[PDB]
Amino acid sequence: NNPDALLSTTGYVSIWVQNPLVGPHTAPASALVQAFISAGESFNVRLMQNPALTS
Amino acid sequence: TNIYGNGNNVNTDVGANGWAPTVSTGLGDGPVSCTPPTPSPGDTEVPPPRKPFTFPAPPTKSGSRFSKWWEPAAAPSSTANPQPSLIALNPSATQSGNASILTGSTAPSLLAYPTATPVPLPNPDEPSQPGPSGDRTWLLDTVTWSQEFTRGWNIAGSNGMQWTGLESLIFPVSTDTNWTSTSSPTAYPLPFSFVRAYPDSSWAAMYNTHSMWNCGWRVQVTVNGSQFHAGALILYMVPEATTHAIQTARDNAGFVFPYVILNLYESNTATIEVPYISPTPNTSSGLHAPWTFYLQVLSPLNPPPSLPTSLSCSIYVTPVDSSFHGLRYLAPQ
Amino acid sequence: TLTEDLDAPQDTGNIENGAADNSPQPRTTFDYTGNPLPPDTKLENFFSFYRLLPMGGSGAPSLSFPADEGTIIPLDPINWLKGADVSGIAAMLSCFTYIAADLRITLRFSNPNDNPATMLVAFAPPGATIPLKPTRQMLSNFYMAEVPVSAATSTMVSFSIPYTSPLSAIPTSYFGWEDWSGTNFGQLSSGSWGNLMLIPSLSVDSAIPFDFQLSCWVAFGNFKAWVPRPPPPLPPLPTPAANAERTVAVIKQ
Repeated sequence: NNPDALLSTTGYVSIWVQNPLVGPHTAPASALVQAFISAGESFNVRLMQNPALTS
Repeated sequence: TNIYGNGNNVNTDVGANGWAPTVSTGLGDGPVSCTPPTPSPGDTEVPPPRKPFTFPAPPTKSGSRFSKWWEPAAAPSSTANPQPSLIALNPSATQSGNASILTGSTAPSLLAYPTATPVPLPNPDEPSQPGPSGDRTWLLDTVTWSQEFTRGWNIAGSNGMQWTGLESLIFPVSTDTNWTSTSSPTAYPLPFSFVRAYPDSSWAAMYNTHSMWNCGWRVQVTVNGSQFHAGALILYMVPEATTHAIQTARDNAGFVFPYVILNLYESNTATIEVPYISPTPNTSSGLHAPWTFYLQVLSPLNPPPSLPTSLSCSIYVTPVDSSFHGLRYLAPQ
Repeated sequence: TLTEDLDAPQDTGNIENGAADNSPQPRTTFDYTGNPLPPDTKLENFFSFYRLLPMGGSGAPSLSFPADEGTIIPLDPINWLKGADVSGIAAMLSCFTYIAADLRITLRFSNPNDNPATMLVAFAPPGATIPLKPTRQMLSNFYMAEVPVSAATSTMVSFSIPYTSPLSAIPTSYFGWEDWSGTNFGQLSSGSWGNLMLIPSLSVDSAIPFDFQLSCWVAFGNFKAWVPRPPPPLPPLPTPAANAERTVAVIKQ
């Protein structure tokens, strides 16, 4: 309910173009890039609450 | 045979011996000569990144020598393994303070000159050095490559100084008068064109108010063309001189500098590691930019037909082991 | 050796890295052997020989200064390169940015009028204020030389100047300013080896004062040169076009 609040966020990520695609003219037009998110090591949590999306 | 036969192997005096009781004697005279001073201590800082910052000399004695008259008494490239074309994988990465650049294929990377030994600083103060910010990799202007450039065209972005700017720059520094003209710019001097476009960065915050600055520089360019493109580039990283004395419309022998050809055949990337070469330990701020980074075309890239003629690239420039000495009011540059 | 080899190693490589590999390939039936290096290559041996410098900002070889007035003969290595010839001491130092040596001048000067004469040669260590109009008393404190010059002409003299610069290394090219406020772009007046100011004298003091003419040879010693630059261009030979390829590489065929 208060998303833009202190302690509730960290900074933004981003994905920026730098050098656009190049390829032969046989190659396809576009290529998708899919982004997975999985918590790495040291990720921790505590203090149960009902899922905070519906509420 | 004492003190004779000097500067052997040649019929001349090479000043092999700096001093001898024998030379300058009343009976006979040889050419004079010099010996190193050893100005005792000082934060031993000279070339990055070998600078320890610890002073060898005792601190605070301030002994002096002569006795004052008013005091009574006082006391690779080897053919063993050849780098494959860009088809093969061959991963590599070059990191920095925080930002880092991955690459595929083959990335030529060299360290231009080996790091020299430290020398005691003339002034006594503690250098203030900032960890990034002022480290990492700053992105200068992304320059567009075009097909119509012949050999040795000196391509550069919007942050470079123009050809005529390399002569009669004027004061002080950036007037915006020498940086805007039809067809520009030939190349960017490294210290001057880095502050421009990056006033916010701490390195930028510094180098304004700190007077003398000390940094080693490393420049990195990234060009990825398709497997079918063909071309080449060169990174000269020329030490300080006017372009007219450095190179004029020739560039034929210009490989004496550091070069590291890009060669869009087998490579997407190139780097250079340059320790800074300047007279006196520390150059002054706002003037005397020692390194200048030229980017040239060996062969015109002719793209596969039916595909766009232009091609894009960027230039990543970053300091190495920065330092500063002395403070003063802010100076624009 | 072994003559015919199926497995012999390839000559391929990479020149893209800055370093270039010049080692000879081990071709079969070839015994490659090193050779001792003859000692005309080393710098300190190669710059110990006298060569003729271009005098003044331009208009080499010789300088003519009228009598009663001294010329300051600047020793800036940056001033030499201006109007520098393709071949000469002028353009050889263009290969290195920084040089340090004790510069040994030998200058000679020939007085066309016939009376004996004396030049008073002084060396003002960098930096030092050069008096605008030199006087014998003022000029003298620095360092002295008295050169008797033969009446007919051609009297020489040599000198040995230790390395006085506080720059440690004197640049042969400098990109930046000198004065903080002022302009003077592209050169530095404090990096060099003094100046030679010299005031002629005549005892007879005859009319038709005339002008002395001089030139000087300069040879460094105990030489050190810290970073290289590409050597100046040499004009190529003409194409005979009658029978080519004898000399001058053909190309684009």
